[PDB]
Amino acid sequence: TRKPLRAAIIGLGRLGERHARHLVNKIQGVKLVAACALDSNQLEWAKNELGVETTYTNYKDMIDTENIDAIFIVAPTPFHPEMTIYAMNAGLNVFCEKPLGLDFNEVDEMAKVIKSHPNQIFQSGFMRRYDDSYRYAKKIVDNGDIGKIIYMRGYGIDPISGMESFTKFATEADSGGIFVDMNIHDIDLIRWFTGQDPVQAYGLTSNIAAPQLADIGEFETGVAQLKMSDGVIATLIGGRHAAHGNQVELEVMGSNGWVRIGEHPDLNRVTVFNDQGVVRPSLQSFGERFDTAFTDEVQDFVNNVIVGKQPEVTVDDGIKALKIAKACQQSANIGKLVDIQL
Amino acid sequence: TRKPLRAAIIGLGRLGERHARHLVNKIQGVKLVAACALDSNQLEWAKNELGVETTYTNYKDMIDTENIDAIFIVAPTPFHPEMTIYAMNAGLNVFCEKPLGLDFNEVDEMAKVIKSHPNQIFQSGFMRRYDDSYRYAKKIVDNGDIGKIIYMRGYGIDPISGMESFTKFATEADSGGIFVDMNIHDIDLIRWFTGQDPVQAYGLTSNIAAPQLADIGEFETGVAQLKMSDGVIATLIGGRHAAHGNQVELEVMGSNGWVRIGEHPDLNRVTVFNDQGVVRPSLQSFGERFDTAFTDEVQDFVNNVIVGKQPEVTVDDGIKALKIAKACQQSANIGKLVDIQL
Amino acid sequence: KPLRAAIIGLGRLGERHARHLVNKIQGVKLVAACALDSNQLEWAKNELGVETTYTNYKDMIDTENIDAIFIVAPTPFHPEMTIYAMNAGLNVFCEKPLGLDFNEVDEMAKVIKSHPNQIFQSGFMRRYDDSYRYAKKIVDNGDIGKIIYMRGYGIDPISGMESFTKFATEADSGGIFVDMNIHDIDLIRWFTGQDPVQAYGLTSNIAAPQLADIGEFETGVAQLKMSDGVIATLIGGRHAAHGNQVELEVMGSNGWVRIGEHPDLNRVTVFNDQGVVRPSLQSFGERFDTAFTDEVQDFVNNVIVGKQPEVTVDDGIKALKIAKACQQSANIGKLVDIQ
Amino acid sequence: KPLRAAIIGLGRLGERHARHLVNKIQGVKLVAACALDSNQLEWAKNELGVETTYTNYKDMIDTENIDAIFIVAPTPFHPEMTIYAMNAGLNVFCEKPLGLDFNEVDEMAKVIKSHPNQIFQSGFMRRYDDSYRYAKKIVDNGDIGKIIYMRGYGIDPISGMESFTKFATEADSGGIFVDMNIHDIDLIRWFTGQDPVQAYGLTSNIAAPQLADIGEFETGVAQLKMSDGVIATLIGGRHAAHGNQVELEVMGSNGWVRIGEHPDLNRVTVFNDQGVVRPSLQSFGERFDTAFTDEVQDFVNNVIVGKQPEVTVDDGIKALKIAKACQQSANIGKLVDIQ
Ligand SMILES: NC(=O)c1ccc[n+]([C@@H]2O[C@H](COP(=O)([O-])OP(=O)(O)OC[C@H]3O[C@@H](n4cnc5c(N)ncnc54)[C@H](O)[C@@H]3O)[C@@H](O)[C@H]2O)c1
Ligand SMILES: NC(=O)c1ccc[n+]([C@@H]2O[C@H](COP(=O)([O-])OP(=O)(O)OC[C@H]3O[C@@H](n4cnc5c(N)ncnc54)[C@H](O)[C@@H]3O)[C@@H](O)[C@H]2O)c1
Ligand SMILES: NC(=O)c1ccc[n+]([C@@H]2O[C@H](COP(=O)([O-])OP(=O)(O)OC[C@H]3O[C@@H](n4cnc5c(N)ncnc54)[C@H](O)[C@@H]3O)[C@@H](O)[C@H]2O)c1
Ligand SMILES: NC(=O)c1ccc[n+]([C@@H]2O[C@H](COP(=O)([O-])OP(=O)(O)OC[C@H]3O[C@@H](n4cnc5c(N)ncnc54)[C@H](O)[C@@H]3O)[C@@H](O)[C@H]2O)c1
Ligand SMILES: [Cl-]
Repeated sequence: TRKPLRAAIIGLGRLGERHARHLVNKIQGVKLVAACALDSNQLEWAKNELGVETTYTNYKDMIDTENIDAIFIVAPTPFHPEMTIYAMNAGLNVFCEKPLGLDFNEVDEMAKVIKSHPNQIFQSGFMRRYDDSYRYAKKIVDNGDIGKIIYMRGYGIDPISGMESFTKFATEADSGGIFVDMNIHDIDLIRWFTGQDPVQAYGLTSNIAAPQLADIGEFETGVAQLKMSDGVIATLIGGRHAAHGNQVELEVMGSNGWVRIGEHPDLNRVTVFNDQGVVRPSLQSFGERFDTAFTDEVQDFVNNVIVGKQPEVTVDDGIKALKIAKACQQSANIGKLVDIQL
Repeated sequence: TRKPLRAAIIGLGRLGERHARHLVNKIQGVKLVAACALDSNQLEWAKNELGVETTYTNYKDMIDTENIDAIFIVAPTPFHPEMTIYAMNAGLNVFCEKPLGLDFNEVDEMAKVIKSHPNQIFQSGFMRRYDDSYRYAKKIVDNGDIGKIIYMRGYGIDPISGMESFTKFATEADSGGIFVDMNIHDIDLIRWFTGQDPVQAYGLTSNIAAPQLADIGEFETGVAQLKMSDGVIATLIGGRHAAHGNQVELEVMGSNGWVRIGEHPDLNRVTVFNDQGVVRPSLQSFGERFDTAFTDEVQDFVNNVIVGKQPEVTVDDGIKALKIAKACQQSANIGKLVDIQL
Repeated sequence: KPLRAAIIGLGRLGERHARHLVNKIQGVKLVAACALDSNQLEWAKNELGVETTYTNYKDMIDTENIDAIFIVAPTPFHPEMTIYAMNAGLNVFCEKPLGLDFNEVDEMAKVIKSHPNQIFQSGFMRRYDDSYRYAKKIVDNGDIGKIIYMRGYGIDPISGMESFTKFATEADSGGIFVDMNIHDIDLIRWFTGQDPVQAYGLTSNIAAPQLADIGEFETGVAQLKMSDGVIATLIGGRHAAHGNQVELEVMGSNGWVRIGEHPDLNRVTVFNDQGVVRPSLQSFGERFDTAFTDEVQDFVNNVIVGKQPEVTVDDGIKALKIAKACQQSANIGKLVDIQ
Repeated sequence: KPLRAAIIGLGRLGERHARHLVNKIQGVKLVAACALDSNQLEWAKNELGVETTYTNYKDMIDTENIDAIFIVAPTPFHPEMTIYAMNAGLNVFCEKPLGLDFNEVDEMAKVIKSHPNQIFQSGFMRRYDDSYRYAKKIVDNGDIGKIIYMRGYGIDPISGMESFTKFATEADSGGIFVDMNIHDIDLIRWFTGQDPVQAYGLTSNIAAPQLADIGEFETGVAQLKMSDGVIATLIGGRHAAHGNQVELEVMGSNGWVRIGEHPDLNRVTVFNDQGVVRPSLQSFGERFDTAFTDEVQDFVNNVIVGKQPEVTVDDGIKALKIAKACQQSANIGKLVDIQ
């Protein structure tokens, strides 16, 4: 029927490889013709196992050489602004993973380049908005079935088994810290659910569970309490040392009923009875938890390019969530309350 | 204020010791004066730990020597009829544990002796009727909150840790088989909930989990299906080899809703997170599960003796439950459907 | 080179299968569609881009250039459609059950057996379900010891009653055991590696007394004796208030597993005046959607690679004979010995 | 030989303590009762068999032959009722909290210390609860590793709003943190062995704007920095739809425990048009009935043997200070340092 979109991908790591698989196997109206990474094994895997034509170690070279309509940026956070700016100037439609970046000026310039190319689609990586459970809860809230929102609590905690791959991820490039890396999703959800902005942050951090993270300037746990512009209160917890699995939980406490999303991170529909009692095995990664969400958001992006429609989640939503996460980290660093400026 | 009832107990085993503890510590308007057991150490325990005045190895000696208003028979099932008859004839009020007996001839004579002493209270031991949860579900059903009952499922499975204490219990005396020992409780519950009687039984037995039980003529598992007098269908499962704990479960499946009682045998209100996932520790015995019900039923008996009122659960209820149980056992042994007449 | 495929039937499950074929399945193109409904065919042509539509399935097989056919028409037509396609060289995916008439199913199996270069696959999708596979891996590893007892539930929500009544008046459903429990029967055989030797069936119409007029039963409860000493219970029903209950309990000598104990819709827990609430799934389609996609993908891959599926025609016959033995037991009011 | 006992207060909790004293507690006789309500006093004399009833507690103490007294009167009377009883050479069980005014509690604590032959026990019943003790056992054994974070919830159902509104118009509750989270603070102090050094509190009246008219807050949320690096959250509330939520999460370095994640009424699972439902507890009393019994039994035992309870007066004072810091933090819109 219609000519499929020609696409390229930067990054083939923890999330990169999942996006690449979906891009080849699951996404309609797209052909992944080029891949870029600094790891030679990942590039060989992209070529031989996935059937991607051309591989690159230089992303600028790829954009300069390849005939592509859209690009997927799944490289580390510090590279996001420069990679996006380069692709936007080349005339490309951009899907960039969260966060937008780390430096405020680098993000602002990125935002300026995006706004100057309105004919090109820019989409961020807040996948939890596409997840069926979060949507279902949002629909309940929008219906008035829990009254007015009083309080929201967000958990985002990786399991102990993920300490090796996170360390590599954080050693090789700045992640922005626990609040920026873990809590940013929850920050967007709170903004989405309430329609309000945080005006004050109290952040506390911890290395009790993993003291060796101090060596690389990381905190194992980040706990933040937020005050919103409308009176709603919030707690955010990011962590890396859960024993059961990947905990991703959102609690929305209303004036007339509550909802809890992902109270237990159940793997499947199987209840196990053993010498421990009654067990529910848990999901061990964010990727297995949000696999469908990752697929649906990317399909949405491809559809956005074809139709010529910008995503509901704006650049400003990415900036605001980043500034808030930074504020929580600032609060912990300085040991003071931080009034959020947006 | 008023003279307490003077009571005695026969048997201080798995259930006897719990009854004796409640009788000294929890039950009001009663004083445990004497105890009878064949175990010397159990009798010493009654004197030294509980403060019981006198001890006996012969129950007839105790009944003919002690000044008592009431007796508690927690001796093995075969001794129930002869102990009840002797105690009834001595003017005593009798609380006898379930079941009434094993031989239909012995139980008939026992029932006749109880009928001939209408001024003396007799009470069986179907404690589940006193349990808070079963009562709650019975109220739900009676209010019509599940519509009309169509199906019921009763599970009564001991944990693997109880295998040693059961073998002791079943080698020293005839327990009456798995359907009589385990499933009798659910039979009573089904009769209670429906107001109907079973007309047909299909029973099947298993020694897969423990083949050594055949050496004492016992079956590890007994599964029975029942046709009720007004349409209802029921399944009963008695077992002795669960890994998680003591499973005691009742499902009432209606035309406009269901209820499940004790779907999981949760020990307490603690949820555990470990390398297994999300865990709920389980109850390990019938005595821990039904501790309150055991207390409440004995208190009801004591009140019944004082006020001069026969309990709701009649002798007829015990006979029928025993008959239906033995019909399930017969069905399994003869490999045929058994039509029940009550 | 993608497979050229046709579909017969665009109903409750037919529309779902056709969607997957177009949107999710790799190595295939849905070239043609056949149904008796004009609206369903227009939906297939407009919304799914199906090139050609037919009311006559035989005319479709004889006109279209196709490699595979998906049979999602009513059960009675399964044998003759499978037979016609097999004799025309096609690869066949046929939905459960194989059929109702034992002779037609034997004739059906004969046509399958005489075309060994052609793939035939049935629709036991629960074997592809992530949860069932997980439990099957647990049992195989010896994590629950030996199986002693299994319990299978298949109960539809009240909302489906008015839908089912209209269908069961005009057509033969095969009965409550055949319709609601055949999946559970296959699962028991799969998990145990053994066959039922005896069956006790009971039926009920307490929840829907109006079904007695159309020779149907609202509830069927069956107790089964396995060849190795394992005991099973099957329940089929049509009057659950909470939603679609599909449950398997596998009781072992050293551990139990339960599959779909509660038919949880998603990961949202609700707190309201009723207490603490988990919303439930309302149809088999929503529950086993991924399974429906995976089995169909498996079939496509089987045709391409030229490999017959694990589940045989014999598996489909046996599960049907077992289900019918349960219905017979209830109807004659007697124990039925199975072989 | 039983201890002769009296009770002051027969309201929401007093009525419960009185019943346990008569029906369940061993080694104690409830001889006298004092309240400002005729109906309550008459209920004590008729349904419980209490000999003498009073409307003045001073008259009761000065007349009755008693060894112990239970103070379940309103909080403003706690300091003066304890001092009056301690001076009378009496063993005192006093409900939470010790008081609302720091000067009155300071004087109260000084009197308690000067009578060391008399037992003083407070009302932190959660330390007697089976579930909290089981979780405390896990934490102590090192079965969750090192504590990193803890979260305490105490939320009353909407049904309880009416009785609270009329009460808080009449008397000072001490604020949402003092009234709803004091148990949780003690629990955190008990589980960690550490003390908070800093508090950030925020309040809300979104659910009940009418409470701002009487200087009350419907919801309070606090974050606490503990002295050795542990982080904690406290939430008190009065507008839950499902029932009484009382929950404690202990997040560790190698495992977590959650106590009372759902406030389950019993062991019954309900299946209806809304899905799978667990009915919830509606009050703190029904949730902690056994805890109330066991602590009062422990007090009686303490008086018999002559052993002071593990929970000290400094525990009740510290917990109160911490809760007040949370309230103050919200009221002034600033962080509060705690010493
Ligand atoms: N949405 C989510 O829940 C989610 C989850 C995980 C990661 N992410 C984001 O996705 C991005 C990638 O995360 P990850 O975990 O896959 O990282 P990773 O460490 O696993 O992999 C990084 C990849 O980027 C490539 N790369 C690094 N520098 C490059 C360079 N300058 N030029 C070209 N390629 C380069 C590497 O070869 C590697 O394949 C991060 O920005 C992260 O914030 C989002
Ligand atoms: N209500 C229930 O849920 C329930 C549960 C378990 C047992 N029971 C019933 O309780 C009875 C005993 O149960 P148990 O598990 O404690 O058995 P047990 O073997 O543990 O204890 C039996 C006790 O009776 C004493 N005894 C045996 N023969 C005696 C004799 N002839 N004269 C005097 N004393 C004698 C023994 O010394 C022993 O202490 C059984 O009849 C059983 O059916 C009921
Ligand atoms: N795997 C499962 O759990 C499962 C679930 C539901 C149904 N099924 C099976 O799928 C089949 C269809 O089920 P359904 O619920 O979709 O039925 P349905 O009534 O909803 O749909 C039947 C479809 O077949 C078409 N059709 C009927 N007769 C035809 C004919 N002679 N020629 C061509 N087309 C014809 C109709 O137009 C209709 O579109 C049944 O055989 C059933 O056994 C399996
Ligand atoms: N342990 C807990 O979790 C918990 C829970 C609720 C209440 N409490 C505490 O218990 C105390 C009472 O609580 P409540 O809810 O039962 O109060 P309430 O209002 O329901 O009852 C007060 C009772 O005290 C009596 N009373 C009032 N003034 C008196 C006076 N000056 N002299 C003699 N009697 C007097 C009244 O007659 C009434 O019976 C409070 O101080 C409260 O802080 C503790
Ligand atoms: Cl938004």
